[PDB]
Amino acid sequence: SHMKLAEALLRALKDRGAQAMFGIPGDFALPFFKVAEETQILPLHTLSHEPAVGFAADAAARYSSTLGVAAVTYGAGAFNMVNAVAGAYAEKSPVVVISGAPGTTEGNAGLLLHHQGRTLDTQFQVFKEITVAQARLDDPAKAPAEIARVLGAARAQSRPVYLEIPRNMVNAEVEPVGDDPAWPVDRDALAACADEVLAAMRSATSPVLMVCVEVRRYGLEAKVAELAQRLGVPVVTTFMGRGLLADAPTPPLGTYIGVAGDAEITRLVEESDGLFLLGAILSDTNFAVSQRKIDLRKTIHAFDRAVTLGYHTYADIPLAGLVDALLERLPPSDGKEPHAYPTGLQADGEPIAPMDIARAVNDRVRAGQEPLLIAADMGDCLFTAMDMIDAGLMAPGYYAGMGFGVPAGIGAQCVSGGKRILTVVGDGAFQMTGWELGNCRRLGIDPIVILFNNASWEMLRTFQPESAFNDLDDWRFADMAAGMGGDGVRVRTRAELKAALDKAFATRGRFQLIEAMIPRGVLSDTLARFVQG
Amino acid sequence: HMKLAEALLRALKDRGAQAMFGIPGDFALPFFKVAEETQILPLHTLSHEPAVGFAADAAARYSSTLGVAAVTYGAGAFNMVNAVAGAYAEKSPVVVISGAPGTTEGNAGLLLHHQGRTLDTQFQVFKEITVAQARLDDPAKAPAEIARVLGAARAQSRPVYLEIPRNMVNAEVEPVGDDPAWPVDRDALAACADEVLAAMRSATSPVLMVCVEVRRYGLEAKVAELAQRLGVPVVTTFMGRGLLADAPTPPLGTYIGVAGDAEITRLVEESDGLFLLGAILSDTNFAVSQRKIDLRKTIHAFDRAVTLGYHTYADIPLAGLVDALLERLPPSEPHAYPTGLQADGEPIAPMDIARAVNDRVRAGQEPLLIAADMGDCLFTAMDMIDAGLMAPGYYAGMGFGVPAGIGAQCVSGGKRILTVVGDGAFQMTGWELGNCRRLGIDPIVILFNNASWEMLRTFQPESAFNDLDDWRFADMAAGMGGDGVRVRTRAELKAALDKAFATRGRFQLIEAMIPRGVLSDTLARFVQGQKRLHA
Amino acid sequence: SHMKLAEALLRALKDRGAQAMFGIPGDFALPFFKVAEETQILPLHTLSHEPAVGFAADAAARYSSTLGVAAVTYGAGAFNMVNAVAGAYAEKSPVVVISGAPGTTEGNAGLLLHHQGRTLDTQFQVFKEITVAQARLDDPAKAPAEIARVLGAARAQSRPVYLEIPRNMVNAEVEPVGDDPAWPVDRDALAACADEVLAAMRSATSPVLMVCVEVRRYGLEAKVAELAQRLGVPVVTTFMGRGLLADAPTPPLGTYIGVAGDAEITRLVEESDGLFLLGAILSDTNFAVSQRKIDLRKTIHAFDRAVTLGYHTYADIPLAGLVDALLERLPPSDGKEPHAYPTGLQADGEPIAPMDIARAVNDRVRAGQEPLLIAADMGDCLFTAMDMIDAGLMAPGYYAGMGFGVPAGIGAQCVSGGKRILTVVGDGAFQMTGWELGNCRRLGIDPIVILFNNASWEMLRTFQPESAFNDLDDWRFADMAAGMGGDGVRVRTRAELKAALDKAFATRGRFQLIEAMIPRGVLSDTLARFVQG
Ligand SMILES: Cc1ncc(Cc2csc(CCOP(=O)(O)OP(=O)(O)O)c2C)c(N)n1
Ligand SMILES: Cc1ncc(Cc2csc(CCOP(=O)(O)OP(=O)(O)O)c2C)c(N)n1
Ligand SMILES: Cc1ncc(Cc2csc(CCOP(=O)(O)OP(=O)(O)O)c2C)c(N)n1
Ligand SMILES: O=C(O)C(=O)CCCc1ccccc1
Ligand SMILES: O=C(O)C(=O)CCCc1ccccc1
Ligand SMILES: O=C(O)C(=O)CCCc1ccccc1
Ligand SMILES: O=C(O)C(=O)CCCc1ccccc1
Ligand SMILES: O=C(O)C(=O)CCCc1ccccc1
Ligand SMILES: O=C(O)C(=O)CCCc1ccccc1
Ligand SMILES: [Mg+2]
Ligand SMILES: [Mg+2]
Ligand SMILES: [Mg+2]
Repeated sequence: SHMKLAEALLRALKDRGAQAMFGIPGDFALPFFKVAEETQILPLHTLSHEPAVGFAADAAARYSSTLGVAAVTYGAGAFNMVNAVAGAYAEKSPVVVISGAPGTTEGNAGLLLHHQGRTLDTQFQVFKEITVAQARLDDPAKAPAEIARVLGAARAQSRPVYLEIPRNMVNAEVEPVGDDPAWPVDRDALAACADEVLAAMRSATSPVLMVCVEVRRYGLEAKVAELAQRLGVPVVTTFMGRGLLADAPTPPLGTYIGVAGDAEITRLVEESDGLFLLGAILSDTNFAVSQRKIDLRKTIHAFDRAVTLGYHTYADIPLAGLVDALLERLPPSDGKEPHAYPTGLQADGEPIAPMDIARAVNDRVRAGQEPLLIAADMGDCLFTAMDMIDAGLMAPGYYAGMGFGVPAGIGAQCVSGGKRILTVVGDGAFQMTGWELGNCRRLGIDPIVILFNNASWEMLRTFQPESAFNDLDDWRFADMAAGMGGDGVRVRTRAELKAALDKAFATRGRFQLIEAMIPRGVLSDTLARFVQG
Repeated sequence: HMKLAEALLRALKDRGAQAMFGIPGDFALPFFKVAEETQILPLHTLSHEPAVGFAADAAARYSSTLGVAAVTYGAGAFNMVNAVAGAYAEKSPVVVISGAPGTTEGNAGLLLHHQGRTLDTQFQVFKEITVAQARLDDPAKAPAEIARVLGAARAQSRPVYLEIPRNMVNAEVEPVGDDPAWPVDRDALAACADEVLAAMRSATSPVLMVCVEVRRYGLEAKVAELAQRLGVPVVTTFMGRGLLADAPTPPLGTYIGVAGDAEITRLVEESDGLFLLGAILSDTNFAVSQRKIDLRKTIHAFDRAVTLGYHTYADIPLAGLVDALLERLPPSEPHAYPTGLQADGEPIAPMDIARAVNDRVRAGQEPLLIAADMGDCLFTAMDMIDAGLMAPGYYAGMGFGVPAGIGAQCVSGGKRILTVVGDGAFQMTGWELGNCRRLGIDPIVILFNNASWEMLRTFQPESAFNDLDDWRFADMAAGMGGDGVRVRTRAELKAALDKAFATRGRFQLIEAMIPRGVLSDTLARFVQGQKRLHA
Repeated sequence: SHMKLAEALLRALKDRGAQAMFGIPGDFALPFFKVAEETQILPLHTLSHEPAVGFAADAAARYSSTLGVAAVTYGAGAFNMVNAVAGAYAEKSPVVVISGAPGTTEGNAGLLLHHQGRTLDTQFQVFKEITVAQARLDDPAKAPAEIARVLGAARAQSRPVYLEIPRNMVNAEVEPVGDDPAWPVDRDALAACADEVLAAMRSATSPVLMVCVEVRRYGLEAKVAELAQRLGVPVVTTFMGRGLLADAPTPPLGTYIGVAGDAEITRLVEESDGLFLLGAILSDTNFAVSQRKIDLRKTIHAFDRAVTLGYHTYADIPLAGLVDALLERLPPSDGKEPHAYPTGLQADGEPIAPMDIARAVNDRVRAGQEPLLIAADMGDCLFTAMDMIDAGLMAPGYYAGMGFGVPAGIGAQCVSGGKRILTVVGDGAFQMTGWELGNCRRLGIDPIVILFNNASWEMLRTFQPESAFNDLDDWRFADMAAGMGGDGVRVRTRAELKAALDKAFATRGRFQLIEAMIPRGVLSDTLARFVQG
């Protein structure tokens, strides 16, 4: 039994948990989008600009701890997604990039083809720098094995992969795609590693379990919550890891942000003699903000299929394998006070400050509203989100690339089964990708978006306030919402903010944009310290 | 300031280099002129480039320092790729210095003799067989580049490549300073040593297995001391034959699995504390099976790393680990050598040669360092008493033997070298002996002549191509300035060896006629083991 | 119908004209040598050291204008042939390098394998720098096509190629090797090129046809002799091209060597307004010796499948295609005096000088002896050979790598069908590879070798006479000849030289080594000028 290549790929993706395919077509990709649309194997969602295709697919992958799918056309499409994919690579999100391409017999007539780079292979070379595996599906006989190998790499390494499909191969007959190639694990090495880790955590006086991205990438949040419970150790997330263990009976104590975070959490972390960095990205965003210099060599670090502690490394140790191995050595368990969330918004005629937004959101939850998953862009919106009650959070906490927010909220809500997403984004970032909200009506989603409008690239002003180029105009985003099919309202007072948030939650059917005017110079408590240090 | 070429020679001497082996060519004449005129390093010329590399390799192994091989562009350098690949494989810091076109040559629309596809082709090839490279085409950066490159050769103990454009030889530069420092984390080192020491003390039958890095980094005395303080026996790998030759308590023997002494093999393979010190994990050192060694259960220190208990400590120099272990330790039945050569009218077998050599040592002769080529000559040397031994026990490239013996004796301050080599290998590089007179050396060379590539016959006896002609090597010795004698009986063998040892001034070639089909038991069992492995 | 891979390769080589296979085995190459020996598809000739395997195969390829074959083992064998292959690449000789290698399943047991470089692929990477095409025959299904592609490249480009054969693939079943892939030629471009070339040669007042290596590499000597005849133009060879058109009714006028060659030939060449460089290597050895600077841009240059003239280039123009195209535009023809050969040896008690050797050889030919093909090493032996009457000549006239001589003479005589080869070589070069003569008895050849013994690397002394490292000992090569199965005689007087040469020609059955003692400082007329300028 054979099937068409494109159909075999779509089915292989669905078999691996992909829930949708985001994309923007082009002539080279038309045959492929046709198969996607007509077969309906994966729900096809189009967007306006490719960066959003990349971010939405990344968000979908983060939301479901599975493969995200982003389909584009040759050159103009793919090169326009390099930044979003570089970001997914950095934050370990398995985005499957599928690009259309000239057919295997094209480009031999002495003519250059629209969308090609210096050579026809230039695009492939560029994507090799931002993906962990690649394949040009130009040989039907090899396609099934290549798809399995590439998709297998994305799942094992939890990073983007690249598939280039010559258009004349879309309907080529192939055999069904088999299973991912297996990645061997030495059981004796895993046993030794787990034994050493457990002994180190057990000998520490003040052990701390610090969770980061891989914990959700490999679907280990529940097991890790159980591990901490069994070890009797507190859990704190890294900055990038904000949003992890949101459903654990015992939530993490808080998020470590060094001099910019809660003093007690910072103290617990930096003075720990048993700091277990579980699935952590060793980024400046997660650790350069330390008050006391943190000797990374004295921590236990599990990441990228390896575990390092005691100045040595155990290679080929999958995080899931380690977590299971530790749980197997721990009997079931037969507590520090968590960092308090800002609450008590004063809904009066006073101006809006970032913390007021955090209080407004937290107050509704405390009043009975089930928290919403939060999608944050990079800016003070993210540093503010750090003080918000969430049902998970996705943000570019390491790559720090702006534009992520609105498209991520869109991608997440496309696969959320009816659950609304709360998006926080600044005016700078909204000018980049907030416009994608114009697609909500067709996609059938109604995210609530809180836009922090300080008519400025404020994070940059804070870094270098003397400069004038960080000044932005006052765009009337709420006024422009209607043009995009959503409900927009500009709020200037804390009372208007509270009222706005209430109506947005009471109004489904279309995206709700709450444009919160914030004076320049007014920051979140977290961001101030992050720079004031 | 000083001339770039002189600055490099002084930098080499500063690091212990003792000589410069080489063959000139037009692109290298200016460099060879500086070397000859400054006399910073004695300049020894040979006949063919493979020998230049082998000799430089041997000198480096002999003094645990840098070896120096100078050649000309293309025809010189490419002809040394094999010797350098072998030095890389066997961790010998050979500094390859090649002449090259001047920085302003090759721009008149003409291809230059000796160039590869492009002028940079040679450089690209050498990147594959060296750990560091530099084209000294900028006087201002030359001192620092020389320091970086020579520093890498010392730290990694592997060959490096220096390409010197002709017009830069006499360019003015500042003196060369010290090697860049390779930082070592003291906390990591302490933890590494603590784990290793604990593992060795926990074992009921610990074994110290020494290999090349032990000599490369000048650690033989310290390792011998280490074995004594730990109270553990020392055995060498096949490649490591010759190590700890003058230790108060020499190694018990050399591990060769099914091909070596059964007691040594049992000790190694049954050990629950096998410490592979500076060991190359090659098929030659370990595939000689018997009982599969789980390498993951050993302690392996090699290439500036230490692996045990399924994990690795990076950036841990072997020397640092040995010193760290000694700092944690308070001060605190050898395999017999075959003897009794029967000086009679029977034919000569490989073992008879080992008995002849060993009998002399037991009679009072201080052992000589042995230089061996690849062939049954090496497997036979495993049973000889030596004052050290150098052989291509891993790379296994033929031609190493004679040139290595020559290179070693050039830097041995008077000590004579014994070389063992087969007829096949001698046909490749034995001719370099014609350089002995000019070099002022007189090595003793025992040529195993069976008119055959016998090791290959053993692997595939049905083939006719392993049958070689009978070359009269002893008869050709005079033409090269040496004394040769062909021997066929054990009695002639004994007489020739005594005569050779009692005759200085000219190399002594003893051509021992060994019958085809006659091979050392070690080689026979080695090959039989290999055949079953790949069955 | 299928056959074993090794057998298919050997047959593919024979189908392309290969006449023998030179090699030295090793364990990784044993299975392959077994097939070669037992099938006898290609006569198998072994040598002592790999450099000779490379040189002999190169010489065989030059001798028959076909593929040469050199078989070695992994690492120790192959890396030992890099220099000879670099030389074949430089002088455009299609040497097929076949190396044994570990089987496809070896090297996965945690152990390094004897003969490997840094990695198992290190050797392959190195050979890519000195060959025009490569293939590891590790896939039976692809092997036939890969062999055809690689062998096809060697023949089209006339340069070495590399084939790596994992030992477990030697007897793998494969389909027979098909034809070489075709290399397209634009007929309109060839027509335009030929028309322009013909017009330029026709408009020149003093046109000259200068032949070089490609003329024999592509078997065009006879057609090129006819072309010169039809154009009515004199032919001169480049230095590298010495030996070309040896059988043409009208031999070339001589060999161009600038200030070091004949003044009249140098004048004709450098003052030519129609200099056609046919198949020429633009090397310093061929043109840096010019008295008057030669503006290469004003010549017509056909080489590497292209033709350049009038400041422009015609790509993809095969030399054979151009020669045929020119002949097609020239009607059959319905003469300058050649450079005279040195003759009249005075066979007395005087000492030997290089020119005396040239006179001795030339005198026997003039007296009735059919000239012999000459194999020359690099040294004054080559500069002397420039004045010898030959039936072709092979020498490293561009790469200039020593060691070429004896092995080249050996390789050539192995495929010469009984014709003896005359080899000229210096003491320096003989110390490197002259020992290969010990194989003559088993190979069944009896070359005549004239060894120029000046106990010195004289060419280098001439370049820098103040140095002492160019001094060599006096090796008794004639005395060592017997040990190698040949007849050696040392000659010191011109009378002994003449006598020696006569006996050597009268003695077949074993190689004849005539060791001619030459005082240091005594050079060929050609070499002196080559430096004295
Ligand atoms: C794609 C990209 N281009 C530029 C930048 C550099 C940047 C980091 S933060 C910032 C200003 C963001 O202004 P915004 O109004 O969105 O939020 P806020 O600072 O709180 O006022 C910029 C331009 C990044 N990170 N990504
Ligand atoms: C440069 C190179 N080319 C080929 C080979 C392959 C080989 C390994 S063993 C052997 C035969 C050696 O014959 P020899 O007479 O020297 O000693 P013996 O076997 O005891 O009779 C060959 C050709 C190697 N290792 N290196
Ligand atoms: C493989 C290689 N290594 C070094 C060199 C450099 C060289 C070019 S010419 C020469 C001296 C040759 O002495 P020979 O006795 O053979 O003939 P003659 O000069 O007339 O006395 C050398 C060393 C080359 N070209 N190739
Ligand atoms: O579809 C796309 O991606 C395009 O940009 C269309 C560009 C127009 C176009 C140019 C050349 C051939 C076919 C179409
Ligand atoms: O990957 C990120 O963006 C993070 O902040 C880690 C938490 C991700 C996340 C948690 C819960 C639901 C969806 C996503
Ligand atoms: O010295 C060497 O290495 C040689 O090969 C000499 C080749 C002769 C030579 C050719 C072109 C320029 C200069 C010299
Ligand atoms: O490197 C080799 O070839 C070995 O066999 C290891 C021992 C080397 C060696 C020991 C003693 C003196 C000189 C050299
Ligand atoms: O045959 C060759 O090329 C050799 O060098 C033989 C080296 C000895 C050898 C080592 C490891 C496995 C099998 C044999
Ligand atoms: O390729 C070379 O070495 C040359 O000198 C060109 C002539 C080659 C050559 C001519 C005649 C018979 C055999 C070979
Ligand atoms: Mg802003
Ligand atoms: Mg032999
Ligand atoms: Mg000479």
